[PDB]
Amino acid sequence: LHTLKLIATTMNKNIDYLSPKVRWKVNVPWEIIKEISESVHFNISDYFSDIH
Amino acid sequence: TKSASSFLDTFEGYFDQRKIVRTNAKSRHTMSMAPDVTREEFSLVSNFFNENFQKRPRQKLFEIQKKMFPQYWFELTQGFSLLFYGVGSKRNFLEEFAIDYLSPKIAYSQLNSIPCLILNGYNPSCNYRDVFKEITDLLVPAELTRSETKYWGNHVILQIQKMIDFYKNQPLDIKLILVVHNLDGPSIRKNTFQTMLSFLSVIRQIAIVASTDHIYAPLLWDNMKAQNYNFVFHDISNFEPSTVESTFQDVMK
Amino acid sequence: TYDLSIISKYLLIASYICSYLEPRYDASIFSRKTRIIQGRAAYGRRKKKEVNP
Amino acid sequence: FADAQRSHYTVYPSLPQSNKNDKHIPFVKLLSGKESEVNVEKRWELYHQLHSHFHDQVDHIIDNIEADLKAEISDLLYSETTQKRRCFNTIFLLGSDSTTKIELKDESSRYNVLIELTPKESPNVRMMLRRSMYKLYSAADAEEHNNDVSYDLSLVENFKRLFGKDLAMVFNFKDVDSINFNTLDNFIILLKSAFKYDHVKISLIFNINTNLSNIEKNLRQSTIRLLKRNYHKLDVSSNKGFKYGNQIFQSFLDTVDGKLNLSDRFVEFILSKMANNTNHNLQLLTKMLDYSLMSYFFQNAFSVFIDPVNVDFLNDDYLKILSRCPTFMFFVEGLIKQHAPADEILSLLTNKNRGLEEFFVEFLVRENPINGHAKFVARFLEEELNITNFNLIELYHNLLIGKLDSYLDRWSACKEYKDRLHFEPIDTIFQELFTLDNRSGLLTQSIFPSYKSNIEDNLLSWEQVLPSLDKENYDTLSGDLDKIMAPVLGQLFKLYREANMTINIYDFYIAFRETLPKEEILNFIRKDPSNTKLLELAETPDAFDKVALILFMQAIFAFENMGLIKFQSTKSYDLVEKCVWRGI
Amino acid sequence: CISLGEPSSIFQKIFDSFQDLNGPTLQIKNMQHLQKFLEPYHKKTTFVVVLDEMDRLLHANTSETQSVRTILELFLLAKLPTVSFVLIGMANSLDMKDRFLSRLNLDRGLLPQTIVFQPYTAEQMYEIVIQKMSSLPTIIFQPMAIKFAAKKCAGNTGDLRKLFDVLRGSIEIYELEKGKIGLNYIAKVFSKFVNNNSTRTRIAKLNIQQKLILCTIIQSLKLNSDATIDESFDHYIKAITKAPLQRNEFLEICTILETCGLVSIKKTKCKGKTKRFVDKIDVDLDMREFYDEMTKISILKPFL
DNA sequence: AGGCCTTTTGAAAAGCAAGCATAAAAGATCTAAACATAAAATCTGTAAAA
DNA sequence: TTTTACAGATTTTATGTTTAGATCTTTTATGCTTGCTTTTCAAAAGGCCT
Repeated sequence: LHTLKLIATTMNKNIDYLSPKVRWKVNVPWEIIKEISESVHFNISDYFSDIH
Repeated sequence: TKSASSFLDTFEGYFDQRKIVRTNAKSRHTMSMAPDVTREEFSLVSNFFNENFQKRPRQKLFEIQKKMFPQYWFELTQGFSLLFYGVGSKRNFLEEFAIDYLSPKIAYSQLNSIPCLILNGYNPSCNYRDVFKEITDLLVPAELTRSETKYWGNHVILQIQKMIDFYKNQPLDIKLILVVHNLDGPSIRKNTFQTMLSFLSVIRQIAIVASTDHIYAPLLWDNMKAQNYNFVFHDISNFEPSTVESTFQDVMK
Repeated sequence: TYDLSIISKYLLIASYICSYLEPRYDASIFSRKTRIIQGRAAYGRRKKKEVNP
Repeated sequence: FADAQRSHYTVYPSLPQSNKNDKHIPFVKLLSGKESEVNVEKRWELYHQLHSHFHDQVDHIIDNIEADLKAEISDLLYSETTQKRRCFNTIFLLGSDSTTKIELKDESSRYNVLIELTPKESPNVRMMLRRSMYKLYSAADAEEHNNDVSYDLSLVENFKRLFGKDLAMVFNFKDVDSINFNTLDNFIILLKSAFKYDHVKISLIFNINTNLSNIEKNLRQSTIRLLKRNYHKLDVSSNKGFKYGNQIFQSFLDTVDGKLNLSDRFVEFILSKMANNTNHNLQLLTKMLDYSLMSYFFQNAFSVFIDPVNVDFLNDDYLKILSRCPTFMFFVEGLIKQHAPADEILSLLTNKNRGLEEFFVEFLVRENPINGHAKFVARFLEEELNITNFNLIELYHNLLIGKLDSYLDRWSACKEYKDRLHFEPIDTIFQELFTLDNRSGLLTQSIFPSYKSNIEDNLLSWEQVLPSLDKENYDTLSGDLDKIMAPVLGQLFKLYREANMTINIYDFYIAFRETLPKEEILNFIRKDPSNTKLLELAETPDAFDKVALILFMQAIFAFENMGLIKFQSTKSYDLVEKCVWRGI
Repeated sequence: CISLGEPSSIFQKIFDSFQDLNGPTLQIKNMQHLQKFLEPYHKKTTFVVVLDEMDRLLHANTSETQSVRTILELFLLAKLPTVSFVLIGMANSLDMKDRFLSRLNLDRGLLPQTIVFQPYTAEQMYEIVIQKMSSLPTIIFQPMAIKFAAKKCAGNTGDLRKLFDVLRGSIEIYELEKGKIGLNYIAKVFSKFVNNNSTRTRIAKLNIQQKLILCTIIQSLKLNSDATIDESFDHYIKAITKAPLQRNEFLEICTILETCGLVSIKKTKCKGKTKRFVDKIDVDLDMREFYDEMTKISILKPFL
């Protein structure tokens, strides 16, 4: 997933993955996560129900 | 006693022990009040306790796992790479396995011995260009021609790719045993070194015998690195005192 | 949608969850197993913030 | 010494000249050291015959997917035109890993070049252009059998008057999900101006390892409407259309046809581990089947009896081993419970060796075709029924279990054929020495191990790795220490597990200091005969703390480069943070 | 070790022994290719080279990478046959001595002996240089002046080449009259570099407009560290606002304070918000004696 | 005379939120090493004329 | 027979090009501390019941 640029991180140039100072983040939007959670049938709409 | 945790270590042990502790319940104690020592008292009691605390059970354990060696030679000669994870130093295991056992058995079976390239990957001064210089005189492959080199490409990766397509038309005998100590060490966990060492393991004519130390190690390898390694994993955790490598790291007060 | 594995799809979902949820409010949403020791779970957020993170 | 201070010291191991034995194969003496050496040699040669017969078919399938793919791509790369004539052909290779060679046809009075491009070969637009025109001028001036030009699209402008041939360049972006699309659509815009030169034909080939809704979300819309002129898609993945899983698992049965059997648990473990990985499955199929074969011939002595010439070397220990199979126990319980002949079961129970020695050789003429009938179900679903979405591994799993009719009614297309596609097989006695299997957790422990869980288990419990002894305590240096004192780095983890998220290193030192014996180590520390420095610190009235901080700091700076401890607050390094939890 | 710069040309220059045909190709890779050349074909003989100014070579590669690496590489004394190929090290001033690492300090070769060579009692040294004579003296240098010279030199580090350019200057200023005169040079070059902190400060300033501006720069330091000459001139029309004056007069009268050797005006980075160059102001001497210099001027007391 | 059990219930534990600090991301600017080209001095190998 | 002397090859010197990795500065991000507050729970206050 990190190779396919779906989860990603603070891109320092040639970062080490095995450090306790390199943190990760997703860079896919909501509109594909809803289709994914529809595919595996995971109720994710009620995970962000307490915000709007 | 000093942890009020309802759960212990699972995902709920993660969620439970990550609470918020107040300013008066905290214990701000500096380690200055720990009784200070010299460097030589540490250097003495260290090397005493290395070989005089559990020495005979650890030698018993090494003799227990020392009759596992023909399976390691079988797995190496059938194409796999080896990966020895575990608690403690795996250094003397690979120094007593690859030098002593392995290359005499490989050299006899195809009838000097089989060259063993040890690689101290716990040393942070581990460039891959001089390591590949050390590979290209133990094998001495062909040079990169003008048509096969590219516009400002990497010559090491192109040379390994040329060696990969060369060694598909060859007899399958081990020509080198590449012994990597601490494969996830501080200068070898980077990406182009792993691209090098993953493309070297594609060649059947070199047996990779690696070792890891960090616990999040297997995420250094994706579906392309973990496929070109085709590791087989062997937990040989033998509780070694690990004092060859700690002279590199900071033992600062 | 995506030609991925099951654990990679759930890894994408879990990384989507933890990088939009505040880290303090997860022991109210996921902690489900019976205690043996005296402990308290996370209460959760009182007021729903409508800024849509 | 000082040789473990320099990286990459090569070492030639010297060797004794000869020992003059047969120790040229790793196969050890099985049956607790009672096997013959000629049987071990025959076992090695038999395993090599089986492994060679398997991999000579695996290599033909693997080198046939390339001859299928080069045949596939090079048909929708050519033989079609568009009326606009100012567009580039575009082929989206979905799910493909960048591992394919592309062949371009003759098409004389026209060059055809292939320009492979990479996320390392593309840090911006000008390096893409210089590499592309460099590859163009190289593969144009070396395919001809003299001046220096600038590497930009002017060479594309005057390619007709430099060489005399029309240009047809086929670009090839290797990891399209790994290039900047901001650089890629800039390159597509920079290529779009080549349309006006009347002798070019640009074709774009995208090797995408994700879906197409993630490429046309990141590109700009004008480039997408330019790419919607002559685009084609092509699903290149060895999980779509199960033809290459129905040729690797089919060919594995052609080596074990009658000699070996597969278990239920083994095939469902194959299906569970082939479904948790999508990018490469033709390799995770073979490196599970070969490691299943390798753990068989290394373990099962009775593999020497899978050839019908070695039937006469049934020693006494083989008759001991085969007698304690539970299927044979079920057969002997059958011979008791239905009728009562005495002096035949009294023979074959423990006394008669000849009856049991000749009885087993009848049990090898039997075939009972599982893999001999499954090819008929495959040919029926492919040729007569025309259904090409079935999995031979899962069909074989249900055929091995027996609920094959549910899997055949999973389609609801062959309702008139559920008798023709039916087969109820039974077990043959002595399967359970002749079955590839996983009930010990061997293919799990050494191909897909729970890595972090094994590290934490060896750190916490540690008695499953270190022995306990009862004789070697007085000739040693620490005999009473292995029983009353846990090993440091394995004792500190017991306090690391039940600590908080922020661990004060002084409290983490005091909790380690009062879990050590005091009145034992102050006696133990004076044992050394050679040195004199270790005993004077015991003459110091604070020996226990000064020996406790050494072990504690050694264990802490040993955990830290293992990954369990993060020293937060640099220039203090006093409050560590627990960053690995057990069981996750 | 002069024409090396990089760790690249260490071994070719010492190869003028027998002026062989080899030397360029086989030697410069490896220690075993120089272990190949340690055995002597032409008898035991002798050939010990002294590489001079060796700290100048190891000052490259910016952490350890190929220079400190070469110093931990070329001090190996591993094999000791009958071969005379020792090499004593010629290290320079104590710039990076006290920076070490365990590879440099753990039992390999010629490490654990270092000596400070500071020539205390250099009076007797001068007496040896003059008594080793080829030109007979009549009136010798007075040893009171010799001991005063040896006192007023060895406080910094004890340089002897520094002291050798002092008595030569003393007899050179003796020849400008055509221990009584071998003292005004040091009392001349100490006072010349020092000049006067406050006595000549206002003396040279004599002009009040060349006096209160230095106070303007003193007031332009404890508000801002980017003291632009504009900021030295916006401070100027926040003090005298109580014949005009343009900026050119201020920036040319600042050249007098530049000419004497107090102020530094040059272009620096000018951090701020934008990073283009502008003029700066800086002062050097500590505000102790200059604060006593204002005790005579009654107008530079309210500006402090 | 006794255990239980449900409404009520302190109350200490989670939550919230302004106030300074300090790590950390992002990018500008720089630099060193790998990578490539090339003209002129220099090395050398084959007949070079004695 | 050496010593020269043209040809060619290899070295030297010098600058061009691309990739990979370092320092330092600015701007946002995260965690720590202090007072107040809102939940859940566990001891309990007390009525029901054997």
